[PDB]
Amino acid sequence: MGDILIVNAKDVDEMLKQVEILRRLGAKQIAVESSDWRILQEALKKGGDILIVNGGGMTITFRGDDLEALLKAAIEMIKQALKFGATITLSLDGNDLNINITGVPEQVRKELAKEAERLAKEFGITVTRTGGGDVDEMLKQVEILRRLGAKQIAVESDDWRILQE
Amino acid sequence: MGDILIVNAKDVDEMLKQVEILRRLGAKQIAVESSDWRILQEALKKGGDILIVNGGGMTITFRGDDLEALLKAAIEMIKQALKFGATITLSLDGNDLNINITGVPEQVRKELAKEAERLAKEFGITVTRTGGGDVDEMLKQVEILRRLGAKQIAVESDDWRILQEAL
Ligand SMILES: [Ca+2]
Repeated sequence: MGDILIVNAKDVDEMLKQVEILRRLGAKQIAVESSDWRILQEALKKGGDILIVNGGGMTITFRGDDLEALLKAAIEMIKQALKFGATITLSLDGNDLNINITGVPEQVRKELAKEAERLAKEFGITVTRTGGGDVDEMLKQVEILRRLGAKQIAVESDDWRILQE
Repeated sequence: MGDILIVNAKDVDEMLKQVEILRRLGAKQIAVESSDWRILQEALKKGGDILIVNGGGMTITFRGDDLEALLKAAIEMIKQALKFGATITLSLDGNDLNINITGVPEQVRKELAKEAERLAKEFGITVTRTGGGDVDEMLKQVEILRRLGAKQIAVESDDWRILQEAL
């Protein structure tokens, strides 16, 4: 119970179902959090009171057809990231193994980014990471939500010291 | 740049630093999110406008002295959790290896919990559930936040089909 109920969903249909359950129970302030801009745009059109943007950390994505190679490189990334005190968030989306690193300064996210490149070609997979270009993309997608008529938008980050830059 | 800025921190000092940076940049609505109740209580005393409770999924914690045994138990938990489509969040805090599992229904959180118990025996470490599946404890900690003077509280979950009992 609380003043604001936040639905965290990576599936757009499951997001709608939980918003309907909370709205039918009388919840006045339902928020929807997702790293998927389409889920946030769908929550705006279907009943979301607040839209929460996930703009924290750095996401490393290993891609490959051999699952015993994506995990092999992900485990070494986890072991080294935990040794720096980072928080690691993993999900497997098709052939994409997404790894989000939070809780470490920008100097350590680059160390892990350079190790991810070394782990990619060492196991024959591909690596991609997020950068400053995603910040510009974030402000643009936020303005697309404002122009679609979003009244309350929240932006979440683990490090507002670098994000202000 | 949005109406609400949310500080997600697991370190109390880093939380205070980022709230101070945003307040001096003119942010009118600063929120603080943490799975640590003390960080939420410290953000309330700092002047946080919104406290976000993490009430989603299930948190299992491996404890032990051999780090390459907390890891290997965590690695096997990741392998099976990914086979269910789950999102896995890990952090290493002292001798505690915290594993949070979201995006899966109640029957899968139970099965992974029983596998964590089976993996703790195979590697000689201890596993406990340090979060999730205890709505009364969550509600009581929320009521401690109101009585300390929290005027805006947010509760976050990936599974309101089960958490609707809190309402
Ligand atoms: Ca959140």
